[PDB]
Amino acid sequence: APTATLANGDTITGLNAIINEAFLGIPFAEPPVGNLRFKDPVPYSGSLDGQKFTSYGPSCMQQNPEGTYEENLPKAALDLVMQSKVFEAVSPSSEDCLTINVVRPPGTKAGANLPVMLWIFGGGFEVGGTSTFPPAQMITKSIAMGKPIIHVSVNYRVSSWGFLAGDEIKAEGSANAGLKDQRLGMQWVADNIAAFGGDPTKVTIFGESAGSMSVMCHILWNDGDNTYKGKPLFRAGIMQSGAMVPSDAVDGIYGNEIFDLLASNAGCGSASDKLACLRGVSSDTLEDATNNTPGFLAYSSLRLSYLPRPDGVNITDDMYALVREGKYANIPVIIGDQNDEGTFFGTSSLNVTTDAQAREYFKQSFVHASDAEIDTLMTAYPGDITQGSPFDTGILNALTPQFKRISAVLGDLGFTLARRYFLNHYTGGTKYSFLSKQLSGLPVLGTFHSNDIVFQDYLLGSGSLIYNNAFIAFATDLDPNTAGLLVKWPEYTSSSQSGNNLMMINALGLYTGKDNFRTAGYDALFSNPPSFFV
Ligand SMILES: *[C@@H]1O[C@H](CO)[C@@H](O[C@@H]2O[C@H](CO)[C@@H](O)[C@H](O)[C@H]2NC(C)=O)[C@H](O)[C@H]1NC(C)=O
Ligand SMILES: *S(=O)(=O)CCCCCCCCCCCC
Ligand SMILES: *S(=O)(=O)CCCCCCCCCCCC
Ligand SMILES: *[C@@H]1O[C@H](CO)[C@@H](O)[C@H](O)[C@H]1NC(C)=O
Ligand SMILES: [Ca+2]
Ligand SMILES: [Ca+2]
Repeated sequence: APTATLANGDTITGLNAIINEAFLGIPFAEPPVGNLRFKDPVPYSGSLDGQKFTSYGPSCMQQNPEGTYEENLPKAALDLVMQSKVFEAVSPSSEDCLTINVVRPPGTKAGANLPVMLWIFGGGFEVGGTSTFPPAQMITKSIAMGKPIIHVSVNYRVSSWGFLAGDEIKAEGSANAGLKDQRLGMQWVADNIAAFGGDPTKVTIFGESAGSMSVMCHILWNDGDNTYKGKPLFRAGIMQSGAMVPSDAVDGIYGNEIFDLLASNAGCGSASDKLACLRGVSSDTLEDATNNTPGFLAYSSLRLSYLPRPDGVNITDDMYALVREGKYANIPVIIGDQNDEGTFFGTSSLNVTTDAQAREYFKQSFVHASDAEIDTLMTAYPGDITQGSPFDTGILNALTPQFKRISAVLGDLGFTLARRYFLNHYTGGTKYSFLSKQLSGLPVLGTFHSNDIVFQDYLLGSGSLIYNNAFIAFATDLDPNTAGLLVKWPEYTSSSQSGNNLMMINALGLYTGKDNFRTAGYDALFSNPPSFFV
């Protein structure tokens, strides 16, 4: 029923979901299999003429989040579930996974020129797929707002498949493959979205957690040059939990350590050219080898095995330096956080219970930090349980004497204070920032990471006003205030500005606040950002 004629004259068919029209599973690149493994994506050559695109394709290979070189119950249990024939059926993955999805309001036609919202999924740069993020809620609300948009989602390679690093990858020019996947998708949107009814000049990119940091990397890509065929690939971006990535170069110490471990795991330890050896192992072997490197829920936690790393070519330097140096696209942006980002991640080191153990965990996590720096971090983030995350919970949630403390650090460095740093330096365009406390009172976790996905794609809640409405108005008019919410959203210029600069969300609704919390931690962490890089 629904139809579109692509740029190359190919005419495809979609699905009429009644409440929207969807074209799912459209291939945008040649399958990154065999010798194309770990390499930049290759534009899709082929004919889609006469093809129907009515279901999501498989996601790229996924990493066991509890994966690790050690052996334990959580790992064994997860692999059990993961390789189960039922899981493989309801949730299929493959190395051939580079597909793109387009979902629009019913009745949309070529030339409608609707604003486009390109979604980049999260998942710690190690798991993830586009199928788990329904556009229906965002789409329906846009229609009801008189501000219809087109939702575009793109599959990208995660884990070893898309973020392998080291000297060989570096020498080959194959760094950040997964980010290049997202980049190609953008180019595809620029070339073909008009046929679906969208306006290529009105693309807003957005993502959550790893997807959010990805948006940041796109702002920083090619020193800020975001053009394609003489025109920018996007007019704005929305960052849901996550700013710059605090990581060393692709051929740094941890990037190389991981590469070597994976190579040994695959049985390529003796190879002169480990990279070509890795291209030759079967998918199974490669999957096994990767699940034997640390996953993000394992003890290593947020000191990720796979993530974006500066390569000196597309991400030319330390990402914090690129922001201080002004090497970014000049676009209006929305960037926010959930109050307790680190509590889910803090559950990974619950065998750390004394300050002595905390000091060593931090020392293991941040190899570049000096003792004095570690001392400052531990003064700035005290053992006092009433000081940790879930914030403002007093003596509650004391899983261990160090849980709330570790959770406070991880969340701040990884997301919340990192956002403040960006905001205090970015002069590219108008800035709007939010902080959600929607789930205050939720035991153990508080307003934890990714809860915004629920209220954006699944359930309706006070937060949806921001996650759908406010985000829709921004994608359409470049100002969230066009949404007509009762609380006006103030522009953010600096964390030192007088007057409220944060949109805030609680269980009942919205209100405004100041982004002046935990200044001691901010300087402990950001006086010299590279001291805390992974
Ligand atoms: C908490 O558990 C972790 C994970 O098992 C311990 O770290 C492992 O310890 C073994 C034995 O010393 C090492 O061979 C592994 O390399 C460690 N794993 C990682 C991922 O580093 C850690 O020592 C425990 N911490 C405490 C304070 O008991
Ligand atoms: S992150 O780990 O990438 C996002 C994880 C979100 C998982 C939520 C788990 C919540 C457990 C309690 C649910 C109560 C309904
Ligand atoms: S999200 O997809 O739920 C989580 C994204 C994790 C990003 C981690 C980036 C590295 C953080 C380093 C500081 C903590 C050691
Ligand atoms: C990466 O950098 C090189 C050098 O600037 C450039 O030719 C190439 O087009 C960039 N790749 C992407 C995907 O932008
Ligand atoms: Ca090596
Ligand atoms: Ca500039």
